[PDB]
Amino acid sequence: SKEKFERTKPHVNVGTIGHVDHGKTTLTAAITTVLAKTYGGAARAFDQIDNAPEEKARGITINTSHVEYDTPTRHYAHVDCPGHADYVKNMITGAAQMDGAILVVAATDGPMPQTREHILLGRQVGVPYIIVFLNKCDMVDDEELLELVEMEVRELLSQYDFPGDDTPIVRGSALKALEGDAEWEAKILELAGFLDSYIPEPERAIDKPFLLPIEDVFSISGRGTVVTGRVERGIIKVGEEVEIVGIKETQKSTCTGVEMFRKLLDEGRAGENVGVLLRGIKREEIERGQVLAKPGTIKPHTKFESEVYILSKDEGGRHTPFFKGYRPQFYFRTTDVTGTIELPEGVEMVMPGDNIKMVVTLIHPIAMDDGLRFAIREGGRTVGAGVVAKVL
Amino acid sequence: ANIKSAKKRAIQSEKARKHNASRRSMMRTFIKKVYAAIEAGDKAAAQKAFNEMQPIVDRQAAKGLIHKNKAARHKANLTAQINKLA
Amino acid sequence: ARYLGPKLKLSRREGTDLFLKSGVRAIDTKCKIEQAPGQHGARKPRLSDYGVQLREKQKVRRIYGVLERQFRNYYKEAARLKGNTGENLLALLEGRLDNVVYRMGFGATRAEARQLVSHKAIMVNGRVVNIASYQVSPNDVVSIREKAKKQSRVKAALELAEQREKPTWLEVDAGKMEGTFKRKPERSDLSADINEHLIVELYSK
RNA sequence: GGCCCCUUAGCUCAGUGGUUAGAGCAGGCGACUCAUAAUCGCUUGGUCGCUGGUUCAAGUCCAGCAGGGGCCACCA
RNA sequence: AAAUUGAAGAGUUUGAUCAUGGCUCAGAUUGAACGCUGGCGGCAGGCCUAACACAUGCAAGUCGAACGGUAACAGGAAGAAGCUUGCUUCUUUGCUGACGAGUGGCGGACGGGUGAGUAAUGUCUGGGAAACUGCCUGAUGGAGGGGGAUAACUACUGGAAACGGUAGCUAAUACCGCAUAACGUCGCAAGACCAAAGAGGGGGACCUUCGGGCCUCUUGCCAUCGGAUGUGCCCAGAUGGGAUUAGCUAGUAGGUGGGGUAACGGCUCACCUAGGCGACGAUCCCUAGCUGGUCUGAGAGGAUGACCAGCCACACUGGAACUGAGACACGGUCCAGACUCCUACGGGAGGCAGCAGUGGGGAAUAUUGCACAAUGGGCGCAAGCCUGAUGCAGCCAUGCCGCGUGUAUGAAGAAGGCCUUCGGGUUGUAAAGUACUUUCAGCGGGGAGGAAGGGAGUAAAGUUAAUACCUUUGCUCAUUGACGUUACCCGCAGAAGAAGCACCGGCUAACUCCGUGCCAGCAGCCGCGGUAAUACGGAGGGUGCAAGCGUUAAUCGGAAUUACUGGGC
Ligand SMILES: Nc1nc2c(ncn2[C@@H]2O[C@H](COP(=O)(O)OP(=O)(O)CP(=O)(O)O)[C@@H](O)[C@H]2O)c(=O)[nH]1
Ligand SMILES: *C(=O)[C@@H](N)[C@@H](C)CC
Ligand SMILES: [Mg+2]
Ligand SMILES: [Mg+2]
Ligand SMILES: [Mg+2]
Ligand SMILES: [Mg+2]
Ligand SMILES: [Mg+2]
Ligand SMILES: [Mg+2]
Ligand SMILES: [Mg+2]
Ligand SMILES: [Mg+2]
Ligand SMILES: [Mg+2]
Ligand SMILES: [Mg+2]
Ligand SMILES: [Mg+2]
Ligand SMILES: [Mg+2]
Ligand SMILES: [Mg+2]
Ligand SMILES: [Mg+2]
Ligand SMILES: [Mg+2]
Ligand SMILES: [Mg+2]
Ligand SMILES: [Mg+2]
Ligand SMILES: [Mg+2]
Ligand SMILES: [Mg+2]
Ligand SMILES: [Mg+2]
Ligand SMILES: [Mg+2]
Ligand SMILES: [Mg+2]
Ligand SMILES: [Mg+2]
Ligand SMILES: [Mg+2]
Ligand SMILES: [Mg+2]
Ligand SMILES: [Mg+2]
Ligand SMILES: [Mg+2]
Ligand SMILES: [Mg+2]
Ligand SMILES: [Mg+2]
Ligand SMILES: [Mg+2]
Ligand SMILES: [Mg+2]
Ligand SMILES: [Mg+2]
Ligand SMILES: [Mg+2]
Ligand SMILES: [Mg+2]
Ligand SMILES: [Mg+2]
Ligand SMILES: [Mg+2]
Ligand SMILES: [Mg+2]
Ligand SMILES: [Mg+2]
Ligand SMILES: [Mg+2]
Ligand SMILES: [Mg+2]
Ligand SMILES: [Mg+2]
Ligand SMILES: [Mg+2]
Ligand SMILES: [Mg+2]
Ligand SMILES: [Mg+2]
Ligand SMILES: [Mg+2]
Ligand SMILES: [Mg+2]
Ligand SMILES: [Mg+2]
Ligand SMILES: [Mg+2]
Ligand SMILES: [Mg+2]
Ligand SMILES: [Mg+2]
Ligand SMILES: [Mg+2]
Ligand SMILES: [Mg+2]
Ligand SMILES: [Mg+2]
Ligand SMILES: [Mg+2]
Ligand SMILES: [Mg+2]
Ligand SMILES: [Mg+2]
Ligand SMILES: [Mg+2]
Ligand SMILES: [Mg+2]
Ligand SMILES: [Mg+2]
Ligand SMILES: [Mg+2]
Ligand SMILES: [Mg+2]
Ligand SMILES: [Mg+2]
Ligand SMILES: [Mg+2]
Ligand SMILES: [Mg+2]
Ligand SMILES: [Mg+2]
Ligand SMILES: [Mg+2]
Ligand SMILES: [Mg+2]
Ligand SMILES: [Mg+2]
Ligand SMILES: [Mg+2]
Ligand SMILES: [Mg+2]
Ligand SMILES: [Mg+2]
Ligand SMILES: [Mg+2]
Ligand SMILES: [Mg+2]
Repeated sequence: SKEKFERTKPHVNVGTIGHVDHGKTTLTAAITTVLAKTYGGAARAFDQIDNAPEEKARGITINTSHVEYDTPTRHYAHVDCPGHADYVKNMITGAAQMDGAILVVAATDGPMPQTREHILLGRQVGVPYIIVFLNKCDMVDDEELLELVEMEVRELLSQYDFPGDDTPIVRGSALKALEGDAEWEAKILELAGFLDSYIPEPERAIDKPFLLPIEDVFSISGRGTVVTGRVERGIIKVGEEVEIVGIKETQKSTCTGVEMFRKLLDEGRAGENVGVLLRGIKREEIERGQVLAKPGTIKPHTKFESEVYILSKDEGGRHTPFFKGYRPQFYFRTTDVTGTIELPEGVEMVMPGDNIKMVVTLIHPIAMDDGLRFAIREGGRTVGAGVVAKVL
Repeated sequence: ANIKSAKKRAIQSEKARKHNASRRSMMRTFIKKVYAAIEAGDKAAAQKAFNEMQPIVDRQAAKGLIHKNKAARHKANLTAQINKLA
Repeated sequence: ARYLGPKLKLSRREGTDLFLKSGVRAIDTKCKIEQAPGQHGARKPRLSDYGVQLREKQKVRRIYGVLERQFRNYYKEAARLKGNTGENLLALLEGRLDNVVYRMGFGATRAEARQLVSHKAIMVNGRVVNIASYQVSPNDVVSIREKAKKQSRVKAALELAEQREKPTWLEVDAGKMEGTFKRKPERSDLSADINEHLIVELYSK
């Protein structure tokens, strides 16, 4: 064996979104290929990402995938997300840790239903910035319908409060860039430059109690259970003692190893995407959605009241009110839980697009504190978002 | 062998085996020469074969290849049978 | 590992004063000694042999403030010795440190002496001993450390002590605050209100 | 993480969108008994697993979830 | 002096009785597990099941004072820039300390793990004769003179790798004859035969090609006979169950001769005789490591073999030998098999029942830690190097033991719960209020023992030609601790940070109110519940234990209920 990971540049998290078959995985491979060719050592091929057998058979993406690269100013961890309407939970889990996304739109198709759905979910989850990349420009050679696609993308972005008239758009083709055509390879570097310039340096809070949301669990032969995720705040050191707080009953453990892209570390700070090795934990004792925290800092709760907004038409939303006994799903961090609703006394019918003070009870406890943001969804439809007000 | 002291022992043991085999072969050759001379029936040939044999077993015992009791056993048996015949 | 509840209840249930308060006041003004504790107090039992043996054992244990495991160890020791089991058991209870500290008028109660011994205020032969069950041998000198000669508790206890029958096996000097054994007490030196044969019959079942 | 099955009264089961969702075995009350079984006279019952859509009309048609069963992956 | 002080019953068959005879309870113990609860410390213990399959890092090396040598390092020397004229740079040199690889010696057969197989080829108690034995130790002797090779190295060359091949050259305590030989071996005697190796320190005088000879000291080398330690072999007695297993045996029992072994022997062969074992249990089947000891019991007995110590057997499965004083060899070799791998497709590699760790099985069992400071072990003259043995630390109320969670006073017999004969009773000196204390936990400051030795110098006595080297005895001078922020002591603030579980019909310590109504439910055994339940569920009160308390599983006792002590038809 194992080498060591050295810290020399600011670290950023990015990823890809868009409609199905618009060229996300091809772009993900092309970026690493071109950058490693100029400088670096990534060289991560196409079948090295879509590696599971069902992915290779049906030729799609089911999971999310992590790659790494670096321009001589930054160090990027990149997340590739699925694009199908019935893999949305994985995309939400992946996009909950984005510092900024890349929206892939094919010039042949234009914006599509999944493009709009991804834009809306990026709004409701809290992605700060979006870069647009226009793909398959080798196919379309006309310079008139490209204007139409660019315009439509612009008002689609603007309708969801993203800055439309100011966001940058890049033309190119990922297939030709990956093959090796020197003409199209310049567009990859233009995208990299915009990625270096448009996205500022975010703030990392490293003076707070440690907290890590769990998103994926592995069993490493000879070593044990490993949990991966992005450190929300604080610092974790090898030998320190941690608490597994979540929808089961609370557990105690110790940290015995930290790694980042299979490279040995000694402590992980805020903003990194690391795997932590626990001591004496079985693999069915743990699961996605729990929290790995400093002991005696955060606590689980089930019943709480909140302030919330409901979406409307031309936004997905609902075309019908709801009443008592309503049971939608609430998304917290990297988790979704069904909950029962209680409206305030009076105001029974709920208009599609108003604010409201509601009380809700969950079926499982969640590590919770005031001022926590969440989303509300059911049946493939996003319906609103709220802020945890008071916890009982 | 995965320790850098057993490999040397293996090499040395193989060499020592190859060394001991020839000495044992020669000693057995002379012993069976005496036995054949007895079997034929002549008495002088057996006596001279025994006189040629005796130093070989003495020296080979002295070098650690066999034991003193083995050499004494060979000498005793051969002397008894040689003096038995006429 | 100590009893920290109401104390007059124990004497009420045993139907006999256990010397478990200071003695400044007659216990008639403090509790209704004639009644057993609780709602069904005036009611009377008809004890069996098990009941009387158990009550006797509990009374001795509450007098000396010892729990069941260590009392059982005391009985095993006394049975191992050469003599009478009851005599050995009573002499063995009479030799622990806090009982001796109380018995020569340094604490008002056994819990007083317990806290005096536990808080490093007592020496045996010029050495600090911090343990209550410490067996004390003949010709030992028990004293209060110089640092602890200024509390009012000790002289209040000393003034409560001389209005009580003097033990015949301890020698005490109140001015210097010293005490010395001569030897262990005999059966005739202790109260005859205790039948140890019930103890033996309970533990030698 | 992915895919596929089941959930009608206390129990075992009918019921293919037209408006009090039914059958049997069990159960409830009154007369007799200290109380029952048996004999006589009257009989009440469901969150159609939950939430939301489509339809004039939903147990039935369309989605998400809860509980249980069965196949298949991924390995800082 | 002492080494002993030892034996208890109860419930349940009947309308009631006496007997017989089973079932159940009161005690002690555990490698325990589960439920509820949980302050600190000392000493111990911790995969009983799958002898299942195992990623990664460690668990066995050392000697230059046996040897040729120089890959690395540092010194010394000779040429060598520059100036602070040689300050500083570079190059050639095994000349010195040291030392990677190579020949040689010793160790790797010890130490550590596991209990699969094994009813006797094993273990325990007591005896015997036909044998070997490294290192350690005693006595008496010897220690002369020659030879031919080879690794490393040089040149060429095969292969992906592991690993080879061809040709030159060299050293030794590596290897092989000769000489000499006795108390050694063979033989009645006469006679015949067998071995060996050098290195290290110092030096006055004498010859030195001037390397050494010479003197002295230390350690090693060969033979023979002893001692001590270890190992091989033989005999007798004892060491589970089944007769619904009664017959078993052909190298089988004995004899003669040849061979074999360190040694006796059917150990092995050829031939001769017809024997050998068995109801005192042979043969066959099932289960199982043995002991000192451990639990229980008044004793006699019964059950058992986890930790510690003695013995045995095994090392992925099945066979076999080689090297050696010792192995048919846990981290060695060869062959075959099933699995897991690398490959350029020709061929290669592996074995956690060592210490940590993973998956799986289970009701259930721990850290991929620190140090060689102490004891012990391997090599070395020593300094020293190696040691998952060992010494310590982490986790776990698993067990035993110790301590704490305050102490005295306090009637208004307060509020509030509960019962009530509506008068009162009870929780209860309990609480509050008042006055004291500071153990343990928290903070700051001091501070033992585990350490003996090893190094340098000096002095004296030994030795000898020698005041030199070496050895022994004293003294002096600087140092060696993983645990570790040690045990312990001193100070500071403040009652401040610290109590639960089972039970209350009889057996068996401890009683009332409400709800329900043979329903919901309880139960170790007798047995409760059908509309006035001390037995169900809640509440108030009480009893027993206590950082633990209950339940389940397992053994002995009670059981004189397998009866020898000690019963019956
Ligand atoms: N001509 C052309 N073809 C392209 C380009 N990018 C992708 N493709 C083609 O589209 C096919 C699918 O593209 P892919 O990158 O898998 O799309 P995707 O977004 O990952 C689909 P999913 O949402 O399931 O992950 C590829 O096989 C590739 O040949 C492009 O820039 N030009
Ligand atoms: C591995 O643990 C790390 N490189 C990623 C996978 C964590 C999201
Ligand atoms: Mg398409
Ligand atoms: Mg397309
Ligand atoms: Mg994709
Ligand atoms: Mg497709
Ligand atoms: Mg299309
Ligand atoms: Mg000769
Ligand atoms: Mg205790
Ligand atoms: Mg009637
Ligand atoms: Mg009966
Ligand atoms: Mg009856
Ligand atoms: Mg019975
Ligand atoms: Mg019992
Ligand atoms: Mg428990
Ligand atoms: Mg195991
Ligand atoms: Mg085992
Ligand atoms: Mg070397
Ligand atoms: Mg061990
Ligand atoms: Mg061993
Ligand atoms: Mg076994
Ligand atoms: Mg054992
Ligand atoms: Mg035997
Ligand atoms: Mg030569
Ligand atoms: Mg030659
Ligand atoms: Mg030569
Ligand atoms: Mg001899
Ligand atoms: Mg002889
Ligand atoms: Mg002779
Ligand atoms: Mg002679
Ligand atoms: Mg001769
Ligand atoms: Mg000779
Ligand atoms: Mg010679
Ligand atoms: Mg010698
Ligand atoms: Mg010798
Ligand atoms: Mg010899
Ligand atoms: Mg001997
Ligand atoms: Mg012996
Ligand atoms: Mg024969
Ligand atoms: Mg013979
Ligand atoms: Mg013979
Ligand atoms: Mg067995
Ligand atoms: Mg023994
Ligand atoms: Mg008995
Ligand atoms: Mg005993
Ligand atoms: Mg044992
Ligand atoms: Mg056991
Ligand atoms: Mg064991
Ligand atoms: Mg083996
Ligand atoms: Mg195996
Ligand atoms: Mg194995
Ligand atoms: Mg084998
Ligand atoms: Mg041999
Ligand atoms: Mg031996
Ligand atoms: Mg070995
Ligand atoms: Mg061994
Ligand atoms: Mg091994
Ligand atoms: Mg292990
Ligand atoms: Mg093994
Ligand atoms: Mg399991
Ligand atoms: Mg389990
Ligand atoms: Mg370690
Ligand atoms: Mg090592
Ligand atoms: Mg160990
Ligand atoms: Mg403890
Ligand atoms: Mg430390
Ligand atoms: Mg009673
Ligand atoms: Mg009960
Ligand atoms: Mg009632
Ligand atoms: Mg009644
Ligand atoms: Mg029992
Ligand atoms: Mg008996
Ligand atoms: Mg019994
Ligand atoms: Mg009899
Ligand atoms: Mg009888």
